[PDB]
Amino acid sequence: EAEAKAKALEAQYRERERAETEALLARYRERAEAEAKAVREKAMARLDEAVALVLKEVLP
Amino acid sequence: MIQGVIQKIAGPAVIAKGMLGARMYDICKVGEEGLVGEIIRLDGDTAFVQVYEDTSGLKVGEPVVSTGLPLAVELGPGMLNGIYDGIQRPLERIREKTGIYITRGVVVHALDREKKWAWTPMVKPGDEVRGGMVLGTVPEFGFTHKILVPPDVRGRVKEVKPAGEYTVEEPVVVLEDGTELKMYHTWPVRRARPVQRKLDPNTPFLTGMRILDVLFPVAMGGTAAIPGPFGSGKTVTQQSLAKWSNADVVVYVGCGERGNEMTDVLVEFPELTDPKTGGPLMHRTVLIANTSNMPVAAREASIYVGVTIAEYFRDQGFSVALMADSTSRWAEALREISSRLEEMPAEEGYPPYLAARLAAFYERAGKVITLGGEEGAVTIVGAVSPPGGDMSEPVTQSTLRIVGAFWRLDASLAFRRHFPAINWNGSYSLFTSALDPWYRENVAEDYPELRDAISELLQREAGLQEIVQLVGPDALQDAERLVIEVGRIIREDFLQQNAYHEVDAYCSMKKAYGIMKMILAFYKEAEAAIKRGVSIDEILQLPVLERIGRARYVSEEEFPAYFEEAMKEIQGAFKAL
Amino acid sequence: PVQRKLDPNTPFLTGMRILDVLFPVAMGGTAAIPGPFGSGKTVTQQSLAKWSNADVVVYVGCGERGNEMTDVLVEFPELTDPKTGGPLMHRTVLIANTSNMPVAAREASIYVGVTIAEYFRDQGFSVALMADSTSRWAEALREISSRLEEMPAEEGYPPYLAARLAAFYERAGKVITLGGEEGAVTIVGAVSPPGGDMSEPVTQSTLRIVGAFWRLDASLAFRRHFPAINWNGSYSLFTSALDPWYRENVAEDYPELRDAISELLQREAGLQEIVQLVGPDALQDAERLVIEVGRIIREDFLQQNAYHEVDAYCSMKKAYGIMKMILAFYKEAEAAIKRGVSIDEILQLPVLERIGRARYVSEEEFPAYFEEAMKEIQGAFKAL
Amino acid sequence: IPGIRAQIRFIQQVLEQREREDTFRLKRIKGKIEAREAEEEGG
Amino acid sequence: GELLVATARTQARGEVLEEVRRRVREALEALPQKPEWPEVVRKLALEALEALPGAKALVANPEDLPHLEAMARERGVELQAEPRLGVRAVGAEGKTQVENSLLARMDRAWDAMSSKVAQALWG
Amino acid sequence: KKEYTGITYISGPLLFVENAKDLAYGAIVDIKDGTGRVRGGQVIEVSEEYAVIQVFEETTGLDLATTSVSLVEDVARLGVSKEMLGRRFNGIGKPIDGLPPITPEKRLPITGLPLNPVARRKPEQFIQTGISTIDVMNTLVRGQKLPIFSGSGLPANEIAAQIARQATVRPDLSGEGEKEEPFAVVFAAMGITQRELSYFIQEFERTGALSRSVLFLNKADDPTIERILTPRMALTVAEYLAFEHDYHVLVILTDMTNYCEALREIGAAREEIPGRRGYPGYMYTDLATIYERAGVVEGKKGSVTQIPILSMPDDDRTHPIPDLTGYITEGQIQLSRELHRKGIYPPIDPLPSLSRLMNNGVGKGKTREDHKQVSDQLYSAYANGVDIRKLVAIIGEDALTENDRRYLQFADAFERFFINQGQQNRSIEESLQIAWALLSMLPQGELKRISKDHIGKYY
Amino acid sequence: PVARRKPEQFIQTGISTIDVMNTLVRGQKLPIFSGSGLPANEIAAQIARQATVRPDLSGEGEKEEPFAVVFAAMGITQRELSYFIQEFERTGALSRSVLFLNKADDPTIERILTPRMALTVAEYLAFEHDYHVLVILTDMTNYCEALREIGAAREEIPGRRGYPGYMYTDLATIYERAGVVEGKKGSVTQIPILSMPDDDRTHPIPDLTGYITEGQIQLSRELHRKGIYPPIDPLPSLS
Ligand SMILES: Nc1ncnc2c1ncn2[C@@H]1O[C@H](COP(=O)(O)OP(=O)(O)O)[C@@H](O)[C@H]1O
Ligand SMILES: Nc1ncnc2c1ncn2[C@@H]1O[C@H](COP(=O)(O)OP(=O)(O)O)[C@@H](O)[C@H]1O
Repeated sequence: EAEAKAKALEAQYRERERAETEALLARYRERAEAEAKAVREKAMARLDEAVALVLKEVLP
Repeated sequence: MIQGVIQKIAGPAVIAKGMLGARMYDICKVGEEGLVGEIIRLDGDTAFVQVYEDTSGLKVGEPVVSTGLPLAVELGPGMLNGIYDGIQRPLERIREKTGIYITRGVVVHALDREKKWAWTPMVKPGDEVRGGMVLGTVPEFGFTHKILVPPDVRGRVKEVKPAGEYTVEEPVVVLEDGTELKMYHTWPVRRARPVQRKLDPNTPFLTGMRILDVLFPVAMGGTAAIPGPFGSGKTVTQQSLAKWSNADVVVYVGCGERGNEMTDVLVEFPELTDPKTGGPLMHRTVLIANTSNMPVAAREASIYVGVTIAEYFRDQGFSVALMADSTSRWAEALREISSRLEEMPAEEGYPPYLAARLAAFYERAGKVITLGGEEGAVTIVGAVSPPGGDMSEPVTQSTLRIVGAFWRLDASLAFRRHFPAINWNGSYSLFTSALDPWYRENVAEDYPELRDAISELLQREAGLQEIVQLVGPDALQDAERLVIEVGRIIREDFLQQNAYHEVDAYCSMKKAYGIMKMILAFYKEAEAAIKRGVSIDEILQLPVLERIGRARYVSEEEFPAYFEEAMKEIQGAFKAL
Repeated sequence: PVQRKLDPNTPFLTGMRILDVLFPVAMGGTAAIPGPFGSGKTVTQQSLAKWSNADVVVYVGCGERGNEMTDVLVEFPELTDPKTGGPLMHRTVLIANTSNMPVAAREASIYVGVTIAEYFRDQGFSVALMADSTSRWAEALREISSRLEEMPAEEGYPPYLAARLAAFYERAGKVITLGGEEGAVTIVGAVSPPGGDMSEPVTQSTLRIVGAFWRLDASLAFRRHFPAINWNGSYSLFTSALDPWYRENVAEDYPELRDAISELLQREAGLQEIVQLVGPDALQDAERLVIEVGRIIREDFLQQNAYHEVDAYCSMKKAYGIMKMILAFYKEAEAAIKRGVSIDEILQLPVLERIGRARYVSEEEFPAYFEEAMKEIQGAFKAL
Repeated sequence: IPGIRAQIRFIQQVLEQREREDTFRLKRIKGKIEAREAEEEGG
Repeated sequence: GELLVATARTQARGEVLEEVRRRVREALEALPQKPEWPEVVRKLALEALEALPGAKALVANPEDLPHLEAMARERGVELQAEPRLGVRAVGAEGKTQVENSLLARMDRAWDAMSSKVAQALWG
Repeated sequence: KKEYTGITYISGPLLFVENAKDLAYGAIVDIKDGTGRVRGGQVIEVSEEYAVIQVFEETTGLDLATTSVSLVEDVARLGVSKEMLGRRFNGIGKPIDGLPPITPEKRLPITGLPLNPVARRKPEQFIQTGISTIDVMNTLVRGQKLPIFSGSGLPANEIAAQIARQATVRPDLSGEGEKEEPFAVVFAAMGITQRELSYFIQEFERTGALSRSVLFLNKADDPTIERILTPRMALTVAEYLAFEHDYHVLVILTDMTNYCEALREIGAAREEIPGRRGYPGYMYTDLATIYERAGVVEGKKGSVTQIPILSMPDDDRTHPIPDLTGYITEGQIQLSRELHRKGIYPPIDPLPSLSRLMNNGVGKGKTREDHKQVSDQLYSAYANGVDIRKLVAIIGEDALTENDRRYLQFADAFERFFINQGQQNRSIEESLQIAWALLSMLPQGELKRISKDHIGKYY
Repeated sequence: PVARRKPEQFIQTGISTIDVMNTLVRGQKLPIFSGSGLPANEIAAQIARQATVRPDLSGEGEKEEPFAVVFAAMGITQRELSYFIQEFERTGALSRSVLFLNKADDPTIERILTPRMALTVAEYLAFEHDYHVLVILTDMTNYCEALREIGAAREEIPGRRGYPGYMYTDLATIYERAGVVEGKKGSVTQIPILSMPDDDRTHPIPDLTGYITEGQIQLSRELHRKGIYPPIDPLPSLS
């Protein structure tokens, strides 16, 4: 039954671990998802001028 | 096409002029049997040709005809039970037409063009595809021959014939971009047919013969080459393995061979039946063999042949076994050819154009999942002619650097003959690590335990040989010589196998796990015996020793007959003496 | 140039116990080591570059590992002259050189510091030059050749070998000048033979040019030892000129004892062989006598360690003393064993380790150490 | 004795054969020099 | 999680730069109709002439062809065949086709000083 | 730009096109060809009217028309960022990961500049590898370049991974902070395999070590040519992070055996003599320049901490290549032949085992104030052992003094334990400890290297 | 080699040992490894006439494989040539036999023709005229020997030291024929006789010769010493 104690130790160790990691990516990823949109939206602004600028340079 | 004519000859090399705007490497017909060269050099206008046939008797100014394409070999039906061999041309017809000889330049169709086949549409028209779909079946023999869209070929489907029997010369599926899919295609043979992902050895690829496997397992790309002095086992271990496999498809190339070496050989595969089945082994094996009486370079060509067939099928999800004899060919080939074309050496006629291609064979080799989403794993089996009959050679050494395992063989044993006469002392496998679940899954775990425990014996026996010769096997005391005359048996039905005694011929992991275990007992019994003061002399008398010698006469059905059998008899009498 | 030819007769000195001692070498001479890889070549050099007798230190390494000399740049100011304690940078310019520098720069290198050496030799001020590897010259030169596509002789070597070698050394010497003052030119060229090839063009050609071969084995040294040379793969050819100089300077009997020392050191080979034939299975007397003796003599008593202060810095007189211990031990040993003593009893004589600890005894202390140490000999023998 | 004999030989032979390669190279080199000297003196 | 965050960001940044590419390309391609295209031509045309000592050739689109009748008269004294936004031209014998497309400016620049625009974006 | 006409010689991946006389030395070109495939060339050598191109690819399908030549640079450089941190790279200097390329934030030559030797801060900088092997014998500063002579079944990569996990600082024998010492995961490739592939990959997933990671990547499927080019590429990224982001860069030069092979080809193809056993000698140089990238950096906590890695042919260190490799490099590692067979993890011999750093800038304080003479004892001590391993093996069964037994005895002990490591720490004292234990049965009074004190100190 | 019938009928030699060690039927190569002080010459002669094929033993009447030989003496000595004369006259060996000859003295090239020439004779007559033919040149030492001084004139590297590599090529031509064939009662058995370089199974000189082909006989001069007749390789020995 000391072998039993050790078995029991595994349970929680495997279970909680699973659960936390299983959550972890999701959450992080979704913050990534959020941030990603918001940098596009920054970009929008500084779209037009970049092209304008770029267009002038190449011409001669 | 690209055109012009001949200019000079220097034996089988040729350069030619009148050539301009010319592609680099094609099918180069020349002269009066369209003589099959290659654009090597382009300087100026001036193409280094190199033929793949005898050239002789000719003169300057002969037609020189440059396709605009190099060999891209017909893939698709007729495949198994096949010969297309090195020239690419199936012997069948030829055999007759060229008397009984082989005779230069003699073209035929590269397939049985008008042989009808089991058109299975899997598809509908209007449909959108990609290179490497399957469109269709042709279950021929047991096997559901996938009718591959080839890479680079995508999109609209115009029609899709209904099922039936169709020669490959019929196109069955017209694309709605306008592609009449006849049932073979041309695949540039030095271009590697690509894959979706390379995959990862998991399970041994077995193919029989005990120790070799048990000790030296494999990947499903595999590779190891056999260094082996002339005479040695190698040459017919491939042929042993002709019987014994776990394969899907079975690919044999004879790599530029002489005929008497190869008479019985040729026929013998046709005398092997199938063990997945029971019909001919030819119903999954392919004669790709060609000659030593055609140039070297057509062997060089041959090499590419092998791999590419394999690839096709591997893309058809298959465990492909390829076992090419002798890199002494490949080597040799370019190992002259430069000289012809005079280019800068490297010693021992080594062109450092070299393990480029060697390498490449392996790169192409692997375990994989393919474009079709289809797994496969072409396993590869190198052999070598040692030049001194012994090693020196980078063409072995870096070759080692780039093969899975390595092997190593012994003359002396060959005197007695030994199937094999492997020298693990040299030899290794690393595949010993990638497969390990599948050990203890299929076997169970004490194969990964006992096996090391088998080596240990012979390992310390090595060390002991020393002492054996340094004094005698006599200054020795009980326990040493124990292990010494253990070793013998460990070898005896491990290095005597035989390919004509039928029981002898096949061995499984069942056949394994069993016999490993036996021996252990003896050890342990004697181990205690002699510590009960006993002399091992008495132990010699065990009739049981011959009894274990009957191992490769025990056959698998009889193997749990014989297993259990000897166990007790050991544990009794010597636990009592 | 010079005025005229003058003989050397004054030795080089820095007291390395073989190279100097058992291979007495001219000041005006020049001599050499080879080197297989990482074989302590350059490591030898800088002991010498402070315990020199010379007037002027002259650093070059000839297209070398930056890293291997990155250090020395920094070290030598805060190195210490014996005479003065000064930054050794006083008597050196530093022409250390490396190997993304032009190939051809690699040559220049030599050809500058040699000449500089002359400028001072002229001024009577006498060279200590050290090259890291002349091979780099080879290595460059024939790569010139190739690139200029000129057929170079056999072994893949164009032939400016003796040509560009022999000439340069001939500039060297203890040489009186038009200004009188007589510059010795003391230079020690290393070589990089990667092959152990006494048979690399450069090696052999250069053997029997300038003085004193010394050799590098590696896996010997891979132990404690440095400087592994074959002892009997080395030479000196200046053991008559300086023989006066020693005779006074150290002692009059200095070659007598020293030659008597080396005598054994190679004569021992007599026994060596049998070991390699049949061991010292004949564990017997005048065998295992000698055996231990010669051993010790080299084991520490030639084995300096640069990486210690006291192991490698030493005097003539220190060493001189030391040899005499051993000798001594031998002397009484001859009559010990004859008395009926086994070498066994000789073996655990504690005083031998006292005899050993010299590489930890500074030269001032050395006297008294020795003055004591002679005594215990006679005490630890005569009694028995 | 015979074991070590056979070593030397093995060595030798390779070393020796090296000579050729050299030559083999050199031959071509001569070829070059001579080609130069045919079409720089000629042309 | 962190690697995915980094990538996420990168994913967006690529999209952005890529749009900017599309626009420039599109923009440059809407130039030819404009009369500031006949004007823009001859810069590169002359420049190419500067590049080619010996001038022989010069190509212009059927639209473009008119713009250089000035430097069809000058240059290689030639105008034949069609390039696009850019100019090609051969000179110094033929032999040497040594050109300078405005689109050849593009393959240099777009990618080049891509760094500053992206900086402007992020930063 | 400048566009050219005509082949002039094609055969091997060696090129010529004329009308070119007008180029600067060393030039990245392309060769647009109407095949729809561009190919690429370096202008390795220039001539007065054509020049030598060094193709990167198959020659195949090439024709005299399609022929379009293309100045990319007339020099060679590349850009740099730390956005390339964590990023995957083919050998073509293209980040293959499906991530859109990073941006050059500076751009600089591939070959880069030489270095004042005076400017290079000394190495001296011991850190703990956790392997005693290192951590006594050869002695790991930071700066160092050392390599594992390896081959058949000799298992570099494996061993390297140990290091990948047991690379760890020591600010603590030296009383420092702890943000001080960041390394830099930087990885390079050559020829590589699939069986190796994931096996490698897994340690970035296992050790998170995608961490700050440049990883240049290069199998052999890929044409040969770029084998040697790429080293430099990566090697140049290094400096940037090394000085300016102050890393103790983990340099993973990653076999070098293939380098020379191809290179040589290119050589000799043109002409260059081997002069050296079928190898051009200036290989030395060719690999010199590589290594010449080195150093702890003054005024900046750059330390170019180098791992060169190699195969070497056969066992033989006498082989031409590992030869000079030897000359060059600071350290020097061999794996024991002896020990694969009987499987010790890791199989390491104590034979080329001194380096070039242990005393010099080092050996106490940084270490501890007894170690040196211990080590120094153990060297010849161990020698003394195995020496008789033969002699015995004729002469006695024993007939030794059994003091001389101890000697030989002590080898097998020392190794058997020592040369197996688990996934241990091992620290300098965990070393020493062991050391003394082997010294134990060795009596005092033979230990002439050592002084009396330390030994009994550490019983 | 897909258009023949493999062999099986049996070269009966009057020397036990042979038929002990080997298996010796009719479609094969058996290279007799020889040397100075080694008696090859006799053996093939001996067994010339002391060779039969006996198919009676195999269950076919002996009306059905007819005994003939070729063998044309090249590259060999004066004396040696002049020996075998009477031996032929003793059994009527020359009766069905051709020697194009050389005897080591006529242009190099001749030596290299007459092999395949000698061969090809049989190539016709064996199958076409259904003769079962024994073939065994002598002195293939000289083949390679001479052959190399040939290609000296063409100037390409020696394939290996002191050897051609373009050697291998020819070794096609020799051996890539033998034994019965579909519908044809010929057969060819073609057997080498050439020394090892001295003693030395380590030189491509025999080695490659090994690799390729079938059989292998040697004789043992370390049984000359006893004078065993026949003497052989006792443990290398393979068919
Ligand atoms: N495993 C074996 N050990 C020794 N000789 C063998 C063995 N099996 C077959 N042989 C003999 O060797 C001959 C050649 O086949 P093999 O050994 O594969 O090689 P090789 O082509 O190298 O001569 C066989 O015809 C037979 O006579
Ligand atoms: N003279 C010496 N005294 C002590 N240790 C030395 C000595 N020479 C060499 N060593 C040791 O042996 C190693 C090998 O020599 P190394 O310095 O690598 O070579 P080289 O001098 O040929 O460039 C040194 O790094 C050092 O550890």
